[PDB]
Amino acid sequence: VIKNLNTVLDTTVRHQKQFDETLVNFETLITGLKNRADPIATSVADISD
Amino acid sequence: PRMPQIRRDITGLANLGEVYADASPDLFDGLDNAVTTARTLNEQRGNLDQA
Amino acid sequence: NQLDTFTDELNQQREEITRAIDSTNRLLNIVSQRNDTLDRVLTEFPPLIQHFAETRDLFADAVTALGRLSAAADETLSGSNANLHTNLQNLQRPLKQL
Amino acid sequence: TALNEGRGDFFAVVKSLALFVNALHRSDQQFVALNNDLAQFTNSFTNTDQ
Amino acid sequence: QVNSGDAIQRWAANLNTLAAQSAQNDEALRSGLQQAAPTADQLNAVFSDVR
Amino acid sequence: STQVNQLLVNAQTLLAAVNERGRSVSLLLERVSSVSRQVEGFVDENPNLNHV
Repeated sequence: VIKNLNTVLDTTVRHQKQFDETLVNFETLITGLKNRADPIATSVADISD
Repeated sequence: PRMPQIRRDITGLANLGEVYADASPDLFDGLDNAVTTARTLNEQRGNLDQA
Repeated sequence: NQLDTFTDELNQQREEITRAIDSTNRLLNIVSQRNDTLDRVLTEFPPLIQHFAETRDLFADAVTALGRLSAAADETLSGSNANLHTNLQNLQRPLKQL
Repeated sequence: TALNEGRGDFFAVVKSLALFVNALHRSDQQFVALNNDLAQFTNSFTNTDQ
Repeated sequence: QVNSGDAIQRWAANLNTLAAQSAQNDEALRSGLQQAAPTADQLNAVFSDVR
Repeated sequence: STQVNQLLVNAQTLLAAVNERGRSVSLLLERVSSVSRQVEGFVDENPNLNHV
């Protein structure tokens, strides 16, 4: 457990800057999509129809 | 006083570890192929935006 | 006295602690042997997610514009699917004779 | 001694996980609904093999 | 997370499947983007002509 | 952590909103492939459309 957790943690630390930025970027993207979810879902359904 | 909560946390941790270990190979194969298609998407960001 | 209580309550959960250790060991072994995929994700996905967050509004506009086109297109093509077929099948003979 | 040398790191971990759980604990039904909705949404595109 | 374990396993498997399909058609995806950039412009031009 | 929780709940909301129309969304790929094949067949089977 210690060895494998150390491996995963050092892999994450190597990209700590990107791992930190991706949370904020994903939150911004998902919030922006949620604020227009109903038109987006309506449009997807209309495209399929 | 918070020992029932500790027991709940430990049991839930064991169960969640089992579930993640059962669902992990599919997740990582999907992440490999998603890395491939994400590299493809990154190489053509301008094409996607123009589209 | 409180140490007696705490040690008894911990000892009552030794089986669950052992099971959690085994479960975490299995999950961490699987992730350790997929560390390569983990590194690839952590290198190639954050730029894609950042770009998508930058152009979320454009994606929403594209989806909504396609939906605006497709709503009218669907209502037109569903309100005329059978009448057009009937008119074509009827006009087949006049077209041939003309 | 090994624990005491890493004691500051351990308690920084404790304070950070404390913030994490204090921010995420209330929306548990939301997380269950998120998992179910994600499963359904991915099922929407895997009804056949190709 | 434990209660919805079946759901997370299902979407992990579906992510694996969709990602595999997307990666196996990488060239098709690239050509699709490359052609989708100007074909919408062509359709828009034709429609705006008969607007 | 606040960003994590907000992203999770907003993802749940967005996925629910998309899934409520789950009958037509589930057929999106099949219908787009079908219409692609129909348009390809229509164009391929009428070489004389431009002459007309």
